[PDB]
Amino acid sequence: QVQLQESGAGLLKPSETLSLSCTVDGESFNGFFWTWIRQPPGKGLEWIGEINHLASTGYNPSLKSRVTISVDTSKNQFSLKLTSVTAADTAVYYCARGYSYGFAWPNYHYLDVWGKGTTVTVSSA
Amino acid sequence: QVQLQESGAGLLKPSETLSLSCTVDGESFNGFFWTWIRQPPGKGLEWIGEINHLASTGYNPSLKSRVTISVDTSKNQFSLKLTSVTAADTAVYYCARGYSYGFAWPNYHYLDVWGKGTTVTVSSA
Amino acid sequence: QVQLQESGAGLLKPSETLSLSCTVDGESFNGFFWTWIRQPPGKGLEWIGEINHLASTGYNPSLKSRVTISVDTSKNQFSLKLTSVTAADTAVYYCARGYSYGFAWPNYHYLDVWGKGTTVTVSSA
Amino acid sequence: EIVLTQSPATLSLSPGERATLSCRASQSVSSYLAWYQHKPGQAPRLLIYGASKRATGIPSRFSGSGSGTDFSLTISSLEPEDFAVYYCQHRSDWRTTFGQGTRLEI
Amino acid sequence: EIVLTQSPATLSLSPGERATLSCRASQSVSSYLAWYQHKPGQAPRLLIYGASKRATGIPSRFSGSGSGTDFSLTISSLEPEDFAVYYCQHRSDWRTTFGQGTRLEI
Amino acid sequence: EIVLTQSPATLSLSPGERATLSCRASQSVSSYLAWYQHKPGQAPRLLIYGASKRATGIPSRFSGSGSGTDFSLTISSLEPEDFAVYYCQHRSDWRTTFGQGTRLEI
Amino acid sequence: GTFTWTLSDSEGKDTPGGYCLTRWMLIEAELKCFGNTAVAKCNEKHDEEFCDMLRLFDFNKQAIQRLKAEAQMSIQLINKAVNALINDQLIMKNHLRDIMGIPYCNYSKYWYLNHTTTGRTSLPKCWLVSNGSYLNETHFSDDIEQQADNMITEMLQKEYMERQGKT
Amino acid sequence: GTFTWTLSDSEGKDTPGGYCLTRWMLIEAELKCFGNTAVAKCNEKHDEEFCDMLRLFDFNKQAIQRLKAEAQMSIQLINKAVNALINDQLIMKNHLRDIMGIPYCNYSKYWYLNHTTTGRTSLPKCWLVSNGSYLNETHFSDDIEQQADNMITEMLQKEYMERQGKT
Amino acid sequence: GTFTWTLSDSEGKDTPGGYCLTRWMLIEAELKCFGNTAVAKCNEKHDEEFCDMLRLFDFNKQAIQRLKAEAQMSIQLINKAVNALINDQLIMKNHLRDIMGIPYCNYSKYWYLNHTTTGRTSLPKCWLVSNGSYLNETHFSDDIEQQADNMITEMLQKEYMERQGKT
Amino acid sequence: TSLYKGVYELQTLELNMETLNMTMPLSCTKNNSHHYIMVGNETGLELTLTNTSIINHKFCNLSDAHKKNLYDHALMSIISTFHLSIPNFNQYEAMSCDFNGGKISVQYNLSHNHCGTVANGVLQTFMRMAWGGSYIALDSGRGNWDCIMTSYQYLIIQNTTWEDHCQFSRPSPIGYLGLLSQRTRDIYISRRLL
Amino acid sequence: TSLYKGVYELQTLELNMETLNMTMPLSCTKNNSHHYIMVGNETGLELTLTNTSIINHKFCNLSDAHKKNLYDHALMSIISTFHLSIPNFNQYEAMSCDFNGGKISVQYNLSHNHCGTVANGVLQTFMRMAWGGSYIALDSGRGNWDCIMTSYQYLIIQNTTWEDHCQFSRPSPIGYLGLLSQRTRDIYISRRLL
Amino acid sequence: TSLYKGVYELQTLELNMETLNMTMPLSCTKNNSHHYIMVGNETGLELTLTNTSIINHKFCNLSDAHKKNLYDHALMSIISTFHLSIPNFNQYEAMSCDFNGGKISVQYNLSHNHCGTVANGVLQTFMRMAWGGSYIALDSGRGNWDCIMTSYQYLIIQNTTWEDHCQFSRPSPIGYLGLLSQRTRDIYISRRLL
Ligand SMILES: *[C@@H]1O[C@H](CO)[C@@H](O[C@@H]2O[C@H](CO)[C@@H](O[C@@H]3O[C@H](CO[C@H]4O[C@H](CO)[C@@H](O)[C@H](O[C@H]5O[C@H](CO)[C@@H](O)[C@H](O)[C@@H]5O)[C@@H]4O)[C@@H](O)[C@H](O[C@H]4O[C@H](CO)[C@@H](O)[C@H](O)[C@@H]4O[C@@H]4O[C@H](CO)[C@@H](O)[C@H](O)[C@H]4NC(C)=O)[C@@H]3O)[C@H](O)[C@H]2NC(C)=O)[C@H](O)[C@H]1NC(C)=O
Ligand SMILES: *[C@@H]1O[C@H](CO)[C@@H](O[C@@H]2O[C@H](CO)[C@@H](O[C@@H]3O[C@H](CO[C@H]4O[C@H](CO)[C@@H](O)[C@H](O[C@H]5O[C@H](CO)[C@@H](O)[C@H](O)[C@@H]5O)[C@@H]4O)[C@@H](O)[C@H](O[C@H]4O[C@H](CO)[C@@H](O)[C@H](O)[C@@H]4O[C@@H]4O[C@H](CO)[C@@H](O)[C@H](O)[C@H]4NC(C)=O)[C@@H]3O)[C@H](O)[C@H]2NC(C)=O)[C@H](O)[C@H]1NC(C)=O
Ligand SMILES: *[C@@H]1O[C@H](CO)[C@@H](O[C@@H]2O[C@H](CO)[C@@H](O[C@@H]3O[C@H](CO[C@H]4O[C@H](CO)[C@@H](O)[C@H](O[C@H]5O[C@H](CO)[C@@H](O)[C@H](O)[C@@H]5O)[C@@H]4O)[C@@H](O)[C@H](O[C@H]4O[C@H](CO)[C@@H](O)[C@H](O)[C@@H]4O[C@@H]4O[C@H](CO)[C@@H](O)[C@H](O)[C@H]4NC(C)=O)[C@@H]3O)[C@H](O)[C@H]2NC(C)=O)[C@H](O)[C@H]1NC(C)=O
Ligand SMILES: *[C@@H]1O[C@H](CO)[C@@H](O)[C@H](O)[C@H]1NC(C)=O
Repeated sequence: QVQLQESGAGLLKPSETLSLSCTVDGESFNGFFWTWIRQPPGKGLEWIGEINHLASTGYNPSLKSRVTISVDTSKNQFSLKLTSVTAADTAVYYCARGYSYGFAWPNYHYLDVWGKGTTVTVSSA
Repeated sequence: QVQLQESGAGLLKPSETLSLSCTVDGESFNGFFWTWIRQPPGKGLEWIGEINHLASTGYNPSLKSRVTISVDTSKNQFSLKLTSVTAADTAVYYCARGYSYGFAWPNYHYLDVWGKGTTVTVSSA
Repeated sequence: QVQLQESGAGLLKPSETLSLSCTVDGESFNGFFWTWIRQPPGKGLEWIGEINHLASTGYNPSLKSRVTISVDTSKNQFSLKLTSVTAADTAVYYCARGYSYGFAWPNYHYLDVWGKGTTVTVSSA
Repeated sequence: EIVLTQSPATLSLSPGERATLSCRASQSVSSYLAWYQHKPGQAPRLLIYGASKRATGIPSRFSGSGSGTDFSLTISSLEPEDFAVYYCQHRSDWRTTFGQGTRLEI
Repeated sequence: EIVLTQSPATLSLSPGERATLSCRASQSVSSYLAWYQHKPGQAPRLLIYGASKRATGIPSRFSGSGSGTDFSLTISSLEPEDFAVYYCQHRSDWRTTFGQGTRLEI
Repeated sequence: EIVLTQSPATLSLSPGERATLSCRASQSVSSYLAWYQHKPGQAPRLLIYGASKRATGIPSRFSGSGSGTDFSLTISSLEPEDFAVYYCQHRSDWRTTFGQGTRLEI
Repeated sequence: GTFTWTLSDSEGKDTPGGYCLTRWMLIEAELKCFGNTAVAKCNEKHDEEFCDMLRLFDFNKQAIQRLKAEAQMSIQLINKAVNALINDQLIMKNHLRDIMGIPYCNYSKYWYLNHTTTGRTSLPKCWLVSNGSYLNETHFSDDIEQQADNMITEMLQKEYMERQGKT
Repeated sequence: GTFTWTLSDSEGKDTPGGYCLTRWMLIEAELKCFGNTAVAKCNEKHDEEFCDMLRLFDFNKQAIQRLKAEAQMSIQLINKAVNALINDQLIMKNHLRDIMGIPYCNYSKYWYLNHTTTGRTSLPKCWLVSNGSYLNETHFSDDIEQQADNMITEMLQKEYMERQGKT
Repeated sequence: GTFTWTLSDSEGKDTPGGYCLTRWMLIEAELKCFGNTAVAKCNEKHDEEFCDMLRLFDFNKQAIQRLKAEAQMSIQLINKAVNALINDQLIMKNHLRDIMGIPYCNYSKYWYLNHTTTGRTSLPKCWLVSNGSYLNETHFSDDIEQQADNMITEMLQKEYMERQGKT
Repeated sequence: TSLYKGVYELQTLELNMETLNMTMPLSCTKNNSHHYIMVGNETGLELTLTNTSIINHKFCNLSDAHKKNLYDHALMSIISTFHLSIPNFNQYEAMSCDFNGGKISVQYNLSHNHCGTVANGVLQTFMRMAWGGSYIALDSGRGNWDCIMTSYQYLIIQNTTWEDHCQFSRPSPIGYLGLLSQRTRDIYISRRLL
Repeated sequence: TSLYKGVYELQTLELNMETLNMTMPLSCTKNNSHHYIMVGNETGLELTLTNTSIINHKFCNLSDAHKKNLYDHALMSIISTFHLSIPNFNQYEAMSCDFNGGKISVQYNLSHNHCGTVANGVLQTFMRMAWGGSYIALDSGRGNWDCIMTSYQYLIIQNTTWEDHCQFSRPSPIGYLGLLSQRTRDIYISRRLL
Repeated sequence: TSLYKGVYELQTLELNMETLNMTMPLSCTKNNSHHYIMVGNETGLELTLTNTSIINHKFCNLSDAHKKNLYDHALMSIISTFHLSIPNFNQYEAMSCDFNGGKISVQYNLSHNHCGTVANGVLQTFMRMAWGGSYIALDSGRGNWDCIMTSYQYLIIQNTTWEDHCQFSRPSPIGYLGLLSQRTRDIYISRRLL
């Protein structure tokens, strides 16, 4: 049994910073790419980024400058901060466990354990 | 059969910059010291400097701060710039091919192929 | 027969710099820790510091920022400078030769040859 | 960069029919694609990985195939629970990309 | 840092008696202590080093002993010229420290 | 730095006479001198190199000799076209120096 | 330089000047003792993988007995002793044979002849591998035959000198 | 360590266990085959320049045949194989002899004796140089004489053992 | 690689192909000449400390005679010649014996047997040390007995081959 | 059962290298991608040929690792020997590391004549270090002379604890011992005073 | 006086290695704390195990010393060989130096398992370099495997002139010669391009 | 025609080392000033003893050359081996280089006891590398011990194409192979953490 518990405020105003955290309960923290994904309303899945236990990261190039992902292996958590949010950042945000296999062909990758998801809306009201 | 063609304006005013170029047609470009010499009116020969195909240079000390010699091996040419020219820089300027033999005693050096020469005068008129 | 001649003005005003020098006549300069000690009136001995012929130094921590000791092995001399002297620096100042034995247990150290000493007083008069 | 385009945009089928969805990569993939199912009100579910491997709890009707640039997800006989949005997913080194998704509706 | 406390502060002894002075280091010493005699109007004189061996010109009445944290200087029969101030001294690497001193008076 | 002084400043000689020109170095030469002939309105022409070797197209009447600090150029039977200005030249590593020149006239 | 490690005295008295591999040093978990004749070659040969392994195992045992063993390893110790123990060029030759597709020694398996009646043996030689598997015996039986010939010839020559000495 | 490269089997059947230098390996562009007796010494001696050159040439040939040769060079290959092929200290010895003014081997030229009737030879030894020229034969004829003596003695001793074996 | 330095010819004619240690090379300031038989072993053995010291002393003498000696030292020279002169692994083995509490050679002292009547000797072997002192002779008398037995066996075999050759 | 000259029986033995574990490292191969060098019964290095990188920066903070002095000294020695054995290594960007907390993570980027590349040198050193069981993963793309090419983009070396990993080849110290003499033999000069 | 087999007298010789002075350095031990490696009859290095440090800074200005080129080249070579022979040296602050005026002064700080420390590596190197005479000063604190511990806080190496110092052991070139092969064998990598 | 013991004919052979060209470099001497080390039949290094320098700056941009990765890897290896074989090299200004466009140009400045100089170490390395035919250009000023002095001011190493250069000595791999073991044996330490 693997659980990803998500936390973070979903009510934001423009130019603020989104701060989400995901805590992993179950199995090891190493060997996985802890991943942030988002789905805007009326839109498909969009990969935000990923991080492993060495703090190596990968980011979507269209958000790279403003997005930061961090890790804490002491309590098996990983965090997403997205600075200077505008209306384009309203979406459902998911943390997920990714596993990549590159030891033999065919290589494969998947996101098998997903968190519940957090709705994030940004507006002036 | 070796030719050196010299180009560059010879009509200058004080504080300007003399720019001369010498192109080599015939035989190799490596292994020679491409040399700039000048003769002021009523004076003897004066070595300006030299450069080889590795862009290593040698300059007359009395002009070092003002003289720059460069090379372009793609088209086998070499160039001389003298910045902030005063009345002491009126002279006939020659480019020449120098060859130095230092493999056995007696060592020797000579300038065997010379360009036609360019008159350079600096005045207020 | 070894003497440690001592020189330097003992009359100073506050915020000046005490500058004392001690020259060694007799036996070797290397292998010793040339040491500065002081005794304030109505007070016990206080180690100022020490230096060897390699210019390695040790200072009293209560004075480190304010004290400097130097050597000149050409004439076998060593000097003490105390900057911005206040009333707490009135004392008799001694140069001494220290020898440290650390080649076998029990290790030992002593100051066997002492200079005469210089009285140093600081006042507004 | 390897991008994924899914085909078609929408599929209209009745329960018990065979559903076939395609995913096309802009170049030969660095890694075989994964297929996810997504319903409103819950997180996406991993269906297929390695282009042919079923995940845990995935019913046998879900199959996959493909290589190079062409990959396909097949539902042999679809139950009413199969009407959702399906995504293909690729990963190159430190870069994960998603297809735009296909809506499988009645 | 190794510091030295001398005991006692002052002794009142008639000439010919036995004088004993103690020095206690805050921790086990890096090197055995030295003992100096000092009179007003002149420089301190090295009496004992290595905690038990006399320096040059030191009369045999001066003896030393000790180890660890406890060291002592002994004058078997003290002459009138032995009344002075006595210091124990320690050195760790590039740090020399003195005891506060002990006064012998008639 | 090595400098070259030519002797004499000027020469007055008749056609068919023997011409001897000297070049003195301020120290023993890094390499043997070279000799050039220069006429007004045209470029200097290399006559001799290595202090004794004729360049291409140089008539046999031109000879050279010397070593150490003393070098000489000789014209056995000078022709009317041999009246010009003659230069000795030396090169140390990345430094070329010329003598002041000697004028040979009728 | 050259290896120098002297083999420690054999525990088994059956081989007075030989060497014994205990149950731990072998996969079949048995004891194999080789006589003085075979072990003497290990002092002078430079291309015998088995003699390098003998030196390695002996060094291991002596280190465990004379030095206070701890779980943390003294990489330094083997780093300094290696060339006193083995010929690293033997290893290089096996690498070169491997990359050239030539059958090579991977230091795992060794064959030797046993003169059943007497119990004398030959110096074990490495069982070569190729294509990820051990060579079939028929591929190198000629070398085995050669070893048998050697075991005959040297013994016969010893007998000759024996006849000489006794007379 | 010590060299380990085994010589490949001789092409010429005249020398069953020897080695042959083809026309390309020699300046006179001819074939010279040396017998098994001379070639066996190359397995045990450490100061024979000729046996190091044999290992170099054999390594060269085997590399050309078993590896896909290209014009771009594998400096690494010879860099790793060198000490398995030659004694670099032999080279150092010749350098030290050179700098001390002692006649030294420059690995170009070798002499050996040939027993005309039978065709058996001795192991070639380097023809030394001094003052930029090869030594005249009279300067080292004593060494040549010694080789002849050895070439007799060892063979005679073999004959003795032969007599022992037949009887 | 392996050592390669050839010993220079012995000054003393008593030992035609041996080696002589002059009064300067010994603490007793006397002359000790060893015969050709003992000195020939120095060309083939790899674990004889004495043969490495012989090579060191011979290199020293030859360098002093053929090179212009100066007080400033050419550390480079010995640095480059060292492995041509000695087996550094012999040194490493003595270090390992030292750190394991095993008696080891500190290259100062050597013992050998002398057949008084003839003056023939064996190749000196290092006198081992332990706990800061030389081993008492009774602790390694077995090795001395082994050396005497070896000198007997080799002589008897030489006599056998001699008798064969003469007949 | 095989008899030679009628009197000589052919018999075999196989050495148990595992008993050497306390005095020398032992390398073995688990499968195509996974290889191990064990130091004692408690620690070692896992060498994986993989298309999945775990480090995505250009740092290798060796000096900070040394000063902090938290790593296992034997493991750092093994890493140093491996890196110093690589021939013609001249691309410092190809090697990245993580040593924080005393752990050991080293990643060699093998992506791209294939002979004069970091990939060739790295893979040759790997073949020597993991000698025995390397051949199955290597020489997929045959190269000229001693040249090695594989389809793997990364070689990753991370510390690990002991486990029975030697499914494909028996543990052996031979690769490590052989590489000891290769150290610095084919390094390039990067400055005049080294 | 000691006859074996009746006809074999046991005789001995001792080599005077001092005669090698002009072609190789000779090391010897004077007592527990003082050891020497002499180069010729004029100069050498004194190595002292001591609690009394003579340098109290963190500099070792090797590049500037090379720049000035005033030191004795043989002595600098000996220093280089010694330092390069230390296993696993990874604390550069533990080594301080003074080279002003061409002098050679090097000080290793041995103060603090004790095996994975600079003290152990430096002392093992000292045991090899000052072989034949080090044992009296060493092995006081017995350690696992080949590990050495002493009560001394510092090892100091300073140049000195020739004097008859070999009271405890005879002069011998063996330690230096043996250490020559140890150079760089156990150094750590501190950057990717050596 | 030369008969020994009446039955033994003295015969000779000379090896054609040129046939080793594809697997090892071959060095030979053209004359006093010009020497060559060829790599295959297409490329190599020309080493010239000369009074005429071609570089008049103090740069040797080795790291940039590694980064650009345009040079011939075998030639860079030969350069590295040569430089690492120089004994007691301690004057970095004496070596200048040009590597632009993948070319190799290295210039050792031999100008100035003569033994403790860069010139001596560089020339000894040159004698070993160009062994055979070096002697005619070398030891003009006979030095103490193994010391070499010449009248040349520079040693220049530049890449070149194959040509029949071996007028004075036959091509041979011995010098290069012998120098391989000399690498790093006599280098000075320039920092505490190599
Ligand atoms: C020199 O070269 C030679 C020749 O190339 C090398 O020799 C090889 O060495 C390897 C490594 O030792 C050998 O591999 C071993 O094989 C045995 C036997 O396996 C066979 O029989 C099994 C049944 O007995 C069978 O299951 C096996 O097939 C299955 O498994 C293999 C992979 O192992 C698959 O490929 C097959 O598809 C199939 O699924 C096979 O037919 C294995 O038992 C052995 O594995 C055990 O031991 C390992 C080492 O300790 C452990 O890591 C493993 O977990 C495994 O553990 C044990 O497994 C037993 C079988 O399942 C089980 O019963 C037992 O309980 C369990 N645990 C214990 C404690 O025993 C290993 O894989 C290989 O066969 C050799 N090849 C040849 C030709 O001889 C040599 O290594 C080289 N030397 C060097 C230094 O490089
Ligand atoms: C291999 O291992 C072996 C075994 O472990 C090593 O052998 C040892 O080698 C050392 C070094 O050579 C030997 O030490 C020498 O001993 C002699 C003899 O000393 C004895 O007799 C003396 C009277 O003859 C006596 O005084 C001595 O005791 C006194 O001194 C010692 C210290 O020396 C103290 O410990 C004692 O408490 C006591 O005070 C002792 O009984 C010594 O003579 C010799 O010293 C002289 O030579 C040194 C080397 O040149 C000089 O440096 C010294 O200054 C000293 O000089 C000479 O001293 C003479 C005696 O006083 C004096 O008469 C003379 O005028 C004077 N000068 C000259 C020019 O001669 C030295 O100490 C040791 O005994 C050996 N041990 C054994 C068991 O044999 C071997 O070295 C190892 N090899 C290697 C390479 O490591
Ligand atoms: C170990 O030590 C030994 C002993 O020290 C070394 O042996 C020496 O090796 C060198 C190099 O091989 C030998 O030099 C060769 O000599 C031959 C023969 O030259 C003689 O005869 C010629 C007529 O046949 C004659 O012209 C020569 O004199 C002239 O030339 C020399 C210089 O070569 C001048 O010094 C003289 O003043 C004079 O002008 C001489 O008497 C040469 O043929 C040979 O040169 C050819 O081959 C070279 C290598 O391929 C080429 O680079 C040259 O261009 C040249 O090419 C050929 O030249 C022929 C002659 O002109 C011509 O006919 C032919 O067409 C042409 N081309 C071809 C394809 O053949 C070279 O110079 C030297 O003699 C050896 N010394 C001894 C004592 O034996 C050995 O090398 C050392 N080994 C190592 C590894 O260091
Ligand atoms: C050490 O060398 C320096 C070099 O300048 C010299 O001045 C000094 O005297 C030497 N020291 C000793 C103790 O001999």
